[PDB]
Amino acid sequence: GKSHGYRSRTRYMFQRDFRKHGAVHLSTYLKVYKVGDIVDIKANGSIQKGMPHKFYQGKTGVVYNVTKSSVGVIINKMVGNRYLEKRLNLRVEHIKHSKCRQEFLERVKANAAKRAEAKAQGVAVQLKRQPAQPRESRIVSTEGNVPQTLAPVPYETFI
Amino acid sequence: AISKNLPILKNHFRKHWQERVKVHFDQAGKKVSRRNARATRAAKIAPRPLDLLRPVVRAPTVKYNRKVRAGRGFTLAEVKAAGLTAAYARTIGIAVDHR
Amino acid sequence: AKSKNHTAHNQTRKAHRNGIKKPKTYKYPSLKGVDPKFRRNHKHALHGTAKAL
Amino acid sequence: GIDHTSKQHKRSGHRTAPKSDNVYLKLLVKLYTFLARRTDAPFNKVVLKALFLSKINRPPVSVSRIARALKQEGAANKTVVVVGTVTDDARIFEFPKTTVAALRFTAGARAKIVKAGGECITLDQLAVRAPKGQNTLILRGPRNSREAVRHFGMGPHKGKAPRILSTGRKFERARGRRRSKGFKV
Amino acid sequence: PSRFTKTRKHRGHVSAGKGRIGKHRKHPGGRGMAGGQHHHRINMDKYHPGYFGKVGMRYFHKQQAHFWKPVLNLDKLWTLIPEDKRDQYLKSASKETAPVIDTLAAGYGKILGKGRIPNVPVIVKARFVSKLAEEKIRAAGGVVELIA
RNA sequence: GAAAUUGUUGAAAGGGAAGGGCAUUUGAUCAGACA
RNA sequence: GGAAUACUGCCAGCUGGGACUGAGGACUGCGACGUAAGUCAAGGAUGCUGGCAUAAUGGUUAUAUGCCGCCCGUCUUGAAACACGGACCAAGGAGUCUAACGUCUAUGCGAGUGUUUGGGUGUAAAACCCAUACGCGUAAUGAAAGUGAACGUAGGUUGGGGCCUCGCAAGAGGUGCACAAUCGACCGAUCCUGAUGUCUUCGGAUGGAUUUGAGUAAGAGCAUAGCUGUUGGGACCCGAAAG
RNA sequence: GUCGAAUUUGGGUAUAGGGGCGAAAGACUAAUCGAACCAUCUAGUAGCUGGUUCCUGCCGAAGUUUCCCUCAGGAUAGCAG
RNA sequence: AAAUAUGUAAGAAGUCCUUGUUACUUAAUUGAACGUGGACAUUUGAAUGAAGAGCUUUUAGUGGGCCAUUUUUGGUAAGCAGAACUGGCGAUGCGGGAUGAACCGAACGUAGAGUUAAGGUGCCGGAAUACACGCUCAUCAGACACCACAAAAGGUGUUAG
RNA sequence: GCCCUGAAAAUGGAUGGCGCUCAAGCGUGUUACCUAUACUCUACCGUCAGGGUUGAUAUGAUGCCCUGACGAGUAGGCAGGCGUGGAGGUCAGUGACGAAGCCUAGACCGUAAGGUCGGGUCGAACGGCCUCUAGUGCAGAUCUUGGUGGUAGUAGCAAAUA
RNA sequence: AAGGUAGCCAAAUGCCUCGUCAUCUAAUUAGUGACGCGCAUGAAUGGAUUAACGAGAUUCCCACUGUCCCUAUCUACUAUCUAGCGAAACCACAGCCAAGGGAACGGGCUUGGCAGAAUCAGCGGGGAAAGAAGACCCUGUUGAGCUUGACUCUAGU
RNA sequence: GUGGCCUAUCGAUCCUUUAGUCCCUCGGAAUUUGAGGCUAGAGGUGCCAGAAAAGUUACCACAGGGAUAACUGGCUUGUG
RNA sequence: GCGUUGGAUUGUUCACCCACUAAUAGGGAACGUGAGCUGGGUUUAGACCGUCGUGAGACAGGUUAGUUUUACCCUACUGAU
Ligand SMILES: [Cl-]
Ligand SMILES: [Cl-]
Ligand SMILES: [Cl-]
Ligand SMILES: [Cl-]
Ligand SMILES: [Cl-]
Ligand SMILES: [Cl-]
Ligand SMILES: [Cl-]
Ligand SMILES: [Cl-]
Ligand SMILES: [Mg+2]
Ligand SMILES: [Mg+2]
Ligand SMILES: [Mg+2]
Ligand SMILES: [Mg+2]
Ligand SMILES: [Mg+2]
Ligand SMILES: [Mg+2]
Ligand SMILES: [Mg+2]
Ligand SMILES: [Mg+2]
Ligand SMILES: [Mg+2]
Ligand SMILES: [Mg+2]
Ligand SMILES: [Mg+2]
Ligand SMILES: [Mg+2]
Ligand SMILES: [Mg+2]
Ligand SMILES: [Mg+2]
Ligand SMILES: [Mg+2]
Ligand SMILES: [Mg+2]
Ligand SMILES: [Mg+2]
Ligand SMILES: [Mg+2]
Ligand SMILES: [Mg+2]
Ligand SMILES: [Mg+2]
Ligand SMILES: [Mg+2]
Ligand SMILES: [Mg+2]
Ligand SMILES: [Mg+2]
Ligand SMILES: [Mg+2]
Ligand SMILES: [Mg+2]
Ligand SMILES: [Mg+2]
Ligand SMILES: [Mg+2]
Ligand SMILES: [Mg+2]
Ligand SMILES: [Mg+2]
Ligand SMILES: [Mg+2]
Ligand SMILES: [Mg+2]
Ligand SMILES: [Mg+2]
Ligand SMILES: [Mg+2]
Ligand SMILES: [Mg+2]
Ligand SMILES: [Mg+2]
Ligand SMILES: [Mg+2]
Ligand SMILES: [Mg+2]
Ligand SMILES: [Mg+2]
Ligand SMILES: [Mg+2]
Ligand SMILES: [Mg+2]
Ligand SMILES: [Mg+2]
Ligand SMILES: [Mg+2]
Ligand SMILES: [Mg+2]
Ligand SMILES: [Mg+2]
Ligand SMILES: [Mg+2]
Ligand SMILES: [Mg+2]
Ligand SMILES: [Mg+2]
Ligand SMILES: [Mg+2]
Ligand SMILES: [Mg+2]
Ligand SMILES: [Mg+2]
Ligand SMILES: [Mg+2]
Ligand SMILES: [Mg+2]
Ligand SMILES: [Mg+2]
Ligand SMILES: [Mg+2]
Ligand SMILES: [Mg+2]
Ligand SMILES: [Mg+2]
Ligand SMILES: [Mg+2]
Repeated sequence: GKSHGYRSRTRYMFQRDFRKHGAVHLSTYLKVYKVGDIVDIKANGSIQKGMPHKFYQGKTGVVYNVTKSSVGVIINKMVGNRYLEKRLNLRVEHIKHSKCRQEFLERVKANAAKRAEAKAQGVAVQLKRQPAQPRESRIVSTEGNVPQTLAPVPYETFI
Repeated sequence: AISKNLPILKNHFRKHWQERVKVHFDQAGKKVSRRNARATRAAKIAPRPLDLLRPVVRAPTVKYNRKVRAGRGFTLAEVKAAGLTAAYARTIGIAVDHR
Repeated sequence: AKSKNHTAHNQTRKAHRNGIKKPKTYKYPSLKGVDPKFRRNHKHALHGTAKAL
Repeated sequence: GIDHTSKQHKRSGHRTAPKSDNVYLKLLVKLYTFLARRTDAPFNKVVLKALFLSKINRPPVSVSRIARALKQEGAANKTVVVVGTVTDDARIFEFPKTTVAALRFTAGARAKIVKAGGECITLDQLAVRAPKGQNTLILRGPRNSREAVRHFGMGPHKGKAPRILSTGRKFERARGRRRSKGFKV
Repeated sequence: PSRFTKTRKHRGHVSAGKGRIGKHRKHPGGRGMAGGQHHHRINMDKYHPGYFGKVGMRYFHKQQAHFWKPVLNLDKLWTLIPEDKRDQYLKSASKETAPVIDTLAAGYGKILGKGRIPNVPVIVKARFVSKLAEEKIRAAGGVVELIA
């Protein structure tokens, strides 16, 4: 019959990296997680306790609870035609801080600095990002760069 | 035959209930006949009040013992204390209860 | 007689008629599953600051 | 052909007129339709829409609720407006001297307001006194205290009231409600 | 009335609203509460938890009159006094002239204390009373008399 | 004294069915305004 | 060395022929042309003229011609089917009523509500009037013995229509019902703590607990009527082999 | 085929429905027999076949999930008003 | 170690400063959580769109499906059996493929005028027996997707390389 | 590349047919032209949405009016209407000087369910509007009862000597 | 428990099988006589053999013949026509083909062939002709007859 | 450290029985046996969301099914 | 284009022999053809044997006996007005 065990189809997902087996480095256990931090989930195959289910591999959530060796993460899961909130009790070895927003905090700091320096001098602070714009006009010189003519090559075998 | 969120029903109609349906179409008719019966009885019986005198008794049970109502009849001791016999009282319009 | 066993055809189209709705977010979320010792002390911290204010 | 992003010929889903055939209620709707069109006062639009509500959407407002609202800071001399029925409440022993405008007053509610020195007026009298809702206070009754609401959303771990006829020991307290009988919800 | 039913609208539509495929048969699924544990289990486990099984202990020949005891809260206590006399007693809060309330005569068994009563002495006669209800009556200067 | 069905008389069409839709010709028949 | 032309593009350049359409019905607008009066192609057609005034136009009907058109109803992934019922016509012919209920809506009264079991009365199965009860609601929670809902402006926080103050406005401040999320308090159950006192085993004050309830926290219900839905009944109509 | 006999036949009489009768075919028991006919229970039940009667307007599907002696059926979620 | 699909973030429920509560935590007012008070407005934190957003009750029918492109399992194969994504038929007429449930175009209130789609313009049949450069002669030529079939191997037939 | 050999099936036969050979065939390029319930503009009907208008003295504020967009549909849902038997109210309604019914390739109104009129036949009752009520609408069910066809002046009306 | 004895046989009992040999014929899956490791013969579930008898099942021979080579002719009564009398089955609408596509075998649809009133006697190609809600097969939480240490009972004893 | 390094190794109602609390009830009032409740386990349903169940019909029956087999026809051509 | 046979055994299609012959080729037409026939076979109910089953009964094993209905209609065809 069919098999739908807890760790089914996880042959490669939970493997260690090549030449990266063994004990976990100490910086994993020294990081500090607080309620409200954004973390991403990546199960470590050598730690069988506090291991997330395979569905949450590669998912990002928000910490809501902090315990002795584990944290609680909030995950929104799409079930049917709606999203339901899932609460996971995961050990710290299976998570890490998310860099998707640490850079955003830098832009928040930079916006305030540019907002303040323009507060006394210039109107229209212009603190909004823009997408890539079409290129402006330019002049290309041929001094030492005379164009060289190219032609299609004939067919050859060279086997 | 169970569907949706509905209360459980207990309708007792698994017998030949349609053979024993009693509709009181004659409710108005019986009221007229009862009034006719009381009128004919009063004119026939005597100038007496058409009903016997009843005593006052305490209702039983802790739920109703706070009220008094009309009982069956006066006791033998109550009748004797009033100054007449039970045999004579029954013929004069007084209900007598011996128990 | 035999019949079809399983298919997910037309299921996504049904889900997009009224569904695919993100959850509504609330401030002051539920404290269910939070450490009981933290909640026990957090209750006393709120009582004290209410008296002060 | 047009690729439609939404349903066509869709009604607004809000009542534009009362469902009742009360001739006197229609007169009030006609009065406040005129006012809402030619006053640009937010009060008149609220009152007009409230006249379209059904019975369950207009819960009764007791006099005790009126007295509590008058205890608000700066609301002692405001006119209480209830689009519905004002009922009596004997649990309170002191009542202010306010003015109350409502569609209907019960016998107890009207007597209690008048005995305290106040007055009970209709909605058309309110319009003459306050055409733009000056110094008014709108009070609405509680909708979720209705008996039907407690059965809505029934299901596991929802904590709702089951739809049952007879309540007692032998009525839906067995397996499914306690751990000693199979499981608990 | 029959002229407002959907039967009049279904005239000339073959299936009369019951569908062509499923049809309207006699008793698909059984009669009454049939299949409550086999093919109607889901609709019974939800919407009706606790239906199957027995819980308590039996009571042979139960009489409901033994358990008659209507409850009255203190916030409704003054309603038992007629309205024409409430005003004088409220404004004449004093001893030696405390109104007497016979709760049993009004059809109640036990006095419960939920609301707040005026600070007026009242004599309350009842069969049963809760501990909190008695305290609030005495705090206003009243007394509780036990009757039977 | 209805229909199915039938007789007579009158009109019309008909080269292996008949019946129908849009448009106009031909025949028959008919209402409206003469302000 | 100097032009022309082709190709591509622009013109708030000019101008001829043909077809379809005329919606609206006092005035109001925006412009143009003029010193001005006024005029105009400027928020939708007017002017001039002829024939006929009846079967002439048109309607109806039969027929002809051009093109198109397979037999309806039904089950079905799929019917014109070599799938089933139907020769023709008239009349009859299939979701009804009842008991108990869910949602919604209308009406009366409202912490109450229900006159019609019965009584009174009558122009007599109608209409009119009425006592006491009873039903439901106003208290819940436990298997039960039982106990029984305010620390506080009937709590705090966040969002809230409307109203109030100021302001030309925008906005700011104040108050914030209903409703939504959350933290507390109160009542019952469960597990603990066990005060003053005692028929020395009774009594259970006080203070708690990732526990539990269809609760409290200025009541909302009762009655009647209607569509729709549910169950028992012959139960939308007709149909077994049987017992 | 048989034709003096285990022969053919009239009338009388006996055996009645889970019973009869059978030189035995499940044959016969009033054109009815691997359980007669008649009335009633009875409008017996049917997840199965057929049918289900006026017009216009607006919106508009599903053959997929879990459970069921569930596989021509229901409950449940979804889609629809 | 791709491509395509896939999680989160792009602010007022935010950032910054100062200091209030606690029985939790720390050697320690240390930290954690929740707050008081002050400052920062909508180029207030990318793009485009938004027949308005949010929410609740109740109930119908359905729970036999099938087809096409791409991915793909069993099978020699099948108009065979079974899955994945999307679009369709069923529930749908209309123009085209002679004819056809699914292909192409395009989806439909009643009319008038104009322009087109896919497909076509010798005649049937509305529209060039149009223009231009080549190729092909078959005693079983050929003629338009889905589609209604043809192969290996050959020819001093003819054409170009 | 094109053509040919390789290349055999049963009724007569199908580039759709005729037919077509510097094509009306094959590959490719450039223009003109034909026509869908699609697109553009206009009218009309309906639906939905956003608005204007109570002022008396002239009738519908569920009225009237302005603006924009939209229109496929089985199973199924909802809404507005048409028709039938009977009931309360009203039109002091119609009628032996002809009610009801029936016939009528005669007329008018409505998108439709239907409504109205004329003519013929006929002989005693019947209708509009506001409401109440249901044994209220048929093309089918090898439907029920009754009536009637094509088949068809057909099969046939020939054992038992006349 | 005993291992088929006396007998009998490709037998109405033998799968292989049209078994092998002999006989019968020009030619024999037939018939008969033998042979027997007999799938799976056998002794009152009776074995073997039997004169007579049989509308019983088979093979051959003689006579006989229209069974046939190979058909022909004659009689009566029909059919046929007339006078009188006068039904039924069946019927969605109907009735010419070829190919195509289509629910994969068309009277209708598409493209072609074609196509002239009204009819009589024959005829069995077609109308997937008519006669019956398939008796075969499967499905249904539909039956009945019969059987048995199926489940549960019961008269009797 | 709240069993086996991780991914499988298992079971409702009714009834019986055990453990706990020695608590609640037997409804005219009490004591002692007995019985019934409260909380947590065990006895098992493997068709494992869990009816208690042997055949035969060639004497056969009914409701249906081309959702499904025994002929043609169609697709396919391994095999021939 | 024109022909492709007569027989023994078998219900047989198939197969195998005898013989003649110029030759005794292979196939289709709803595995052509039952309102054209025939009914030997298969495939209802009777009966027998062998093997199997406790039994009722089973056997694509053998054996014997077992109802073959209707054309007058349309078209097609053959002739005839
Ligand atoms: Cl599908
Ligand atoms: Cl409707
Ligand atoms: Cl024509
Ligand atoms: Cl308790
Ligand atoms: Cl008898
Ligand atoms: Cl009409
Ligand atoms: Cl002839
Ligand atoms: Cl057997
Ligand atoms: Mg419909
Ligand atoms: Mg039907
Ligand atoms: Mg159904
Ligand atoms: Mg007559
Ligand atoms: Mg006639
Ligand atoms: Mg004309
Ligand atoms: Mg045609
Ligand atoms: Mg089929
Ligand atoms: Mg059809
Ligand atoms: Mg059928
Ligand atoms: Mg028929
Ligand atoms: Mg009728
Ligand atoms: Mg019956
Ligand atoms: Mg039985
Ligand atoms: Mg005899
Ligand atoms: Mg037999
Ligand atoms: Mg019936
Ligand atoms: Mg639509
Ligand atoms: Mg089961
Ligand atoms: Mg079916
Ligand atoms: Mg089905
Ligand atoms: Mg269907
Ligand atoms: Mg084609
Ligand atoms: Mg042309
Ligand atoms: Mg070309
Ligand atoms: Mg539509
Ligand atoms: Mg008349
Ligand atoms: Mg006529
Ligand atoms: Mg007369
Ligand atoms: Mg009827
Ligand atoms: Mg009829
Ligand atoms: Mg019909
Ligand atoms: Mg019939
Ligand atoms: Mg004849
Ligand atoms: Mg004869
Ligand atoms: Mg004779
Ligand atoms: Mg022999
Ligand atoms: Mg032998
Ligand atoms: Mg022996
Ligand atoms: Mg043909
Ligand atoms: Mg036919
Ligand atoms: Mg033709
Ligand atoms: Mg059948
Ligand atoms: Mg049958
Ligand atoms: Mg089943
Ligand atoms: Mg049985
Ligand atoms: Mg170990
Ligand atoms: Mg472990
Ligand atoms: Mg007792
Ligand atoms: Mg199961
Ligand atoms: Mg099939
Ligand atoms: Mg081969
Ligand atoms: Mg054949
Ligand atoms: Mg035959
Ligand atoms: Mg034949
Ligand atoms: Mg035979
Ligand atoms: Mg037999």
